[PDB]
Amino acid sequence: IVGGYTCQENSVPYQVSLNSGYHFCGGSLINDQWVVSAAHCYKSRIQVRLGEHNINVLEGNEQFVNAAKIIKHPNFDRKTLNNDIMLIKLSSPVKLNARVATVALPSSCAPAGTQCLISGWGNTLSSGVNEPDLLQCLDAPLLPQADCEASYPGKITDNMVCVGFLEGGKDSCQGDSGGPVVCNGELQGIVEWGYGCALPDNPGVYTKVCNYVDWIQDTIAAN
Amino acid sequence: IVGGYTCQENSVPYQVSLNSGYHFCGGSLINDQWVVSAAHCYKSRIQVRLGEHNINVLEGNEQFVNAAKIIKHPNFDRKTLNNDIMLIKLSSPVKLNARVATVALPSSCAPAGTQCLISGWGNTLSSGVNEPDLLQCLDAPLLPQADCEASYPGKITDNMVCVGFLEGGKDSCQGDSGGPVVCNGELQGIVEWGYGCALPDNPGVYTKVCNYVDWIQDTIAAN
Ligand SMILES: [Ca+2]
Ligand SMILES: [Ca+2]
Repeated sequence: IVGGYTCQENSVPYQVSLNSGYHFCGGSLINDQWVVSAAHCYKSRIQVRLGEHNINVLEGNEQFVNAAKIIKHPNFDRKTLNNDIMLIKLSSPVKLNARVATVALPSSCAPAGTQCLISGWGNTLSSGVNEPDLLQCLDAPLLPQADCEASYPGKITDNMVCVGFLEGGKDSCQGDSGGPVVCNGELQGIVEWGYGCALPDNPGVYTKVCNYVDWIQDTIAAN
Repeated sequence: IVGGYTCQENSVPYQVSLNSGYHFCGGSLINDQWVVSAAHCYKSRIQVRLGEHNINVLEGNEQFVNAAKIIKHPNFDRKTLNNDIMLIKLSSPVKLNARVATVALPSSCAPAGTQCLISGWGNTLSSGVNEPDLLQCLDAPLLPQADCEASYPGKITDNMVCVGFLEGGKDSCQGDSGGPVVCNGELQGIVEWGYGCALPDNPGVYTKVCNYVDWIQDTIAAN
C-alpha cells in the first residue's frame, strides 16, 4: 500500500496473508474455511495466516493454516487478468474471534463514489521496493468506469473496477494483490493490477467481486 | 536493471544469481570457489547459480552450487550500509569455461567518468515491480563524489560511489543488489542502494570494491 496508514491492530480481521516461506499475497476470509484471493496468486502449496498485524512478529493472535484446495476461476486469463479470482478452502476451520473474522460478499455492485478500505503488506513505495511489517490501510473511492477505461485503453473488462486517485501518491502495489477492497462492510474488489504504483493517471485495477457471488457460492458448496 | 538492455547470452560470465528457492541477489565469481556479494544479501543457506542467462529456463550451461561459508564484512553496518560486502566460498569449485568465468579485483579505484557495466535480474521498472527472465545489461558512468554526496546528504561514506545518470530512467533496482559493476574488466562496485529506481537526481549507490581488496584477499586466504 503506497501512501496508506498503519491499521489499528486487528482492525481488518478478514485480512489474510498468503505465505509460502514469505508473504506473497493477501486474501479475505469469507467463512471459517474459505479465503478468496487472486488467481495470479496461485501456488501448489500455500500457508494462510490470519490474525496478523506484524507479519514478522509473533504477537499471539496468529492462526496458521495450510491451503487444502486452491481453486482458480476456470476462465482465469493470465494474459488479460480477466476472472483473476481464486478460492482457497483451508485444511481446517479457523477459530473466529475478534481478530479473525469474516467479510460479507457484496449484496450489490457498489456505485462509483463509494469509499472503500484497501489493506495489505504490499510494497509501500511509488518507486523502488519497501515491504512493511505492519498491515497498512488505505481509504479510497471507487472511480467511474469511464476513468478506469480512460486510464487503461482496451484492458479493462467488465469484471474490473478502478479504485484510487487520478492524482497518484496513494495506491495498492505488488504484495497487496489478491487482497481485499471492502466498502460498507462488503468485499467489492480484490487487489489486481495497475501500471506502476501511486502514479498520477494510473488508478489501481481490481477484480469486481460482485460479478462472482454465484461462482463463489457454487464452488464453496460443491466443495 | 531499469532502462538497461538484454545481455548477449553468456556475455557476463562472472554474473551469479543468489538463489534461495527464488533469485534474491546477484554476485560476482572472483575465483573458482569464491563469490563477492553484498552483506545485505546474507542468508543462512544460499544456492549460487552460474552460467545463467534465463533464470527461469534450463538452457544447459547452468552450474548450481551451495554456499559453504557466507562471510559478511565484520564492520557491516546494517543502518548505514557501510561495508556492505560479503564473501561466499562455494562448497566446491566450479568448472570455469566460456560462460562461467571470473572477474578481476580492482587494481586501482576507477576515476569518475569511467564507463562501467552493471548487470542483474533485478527489478526492471521505475515504478511497481517487474522481474525479468534474461539477464539485463547497463552501460553507466561513475559519477564524481561531489554529485554522489549531493544526491545523498550525509549518507555517502568513503566506501560508496555513485554510478548512473542524474537524469534518471536508467539504473539498478532491487534484485540487482550484491551484483557487479565492472569497469575495464575489473570489479569496481557492488549493487548497493538508492532512493527509488531510475529517478532523476537519485543515482544508484555502490560499495567501492577497491577499498576492500586487502580484506577480500586476507579472508580468501584465511579460509
Ligand atoms: Ca504476527
Ligand atoms: Ca538458466
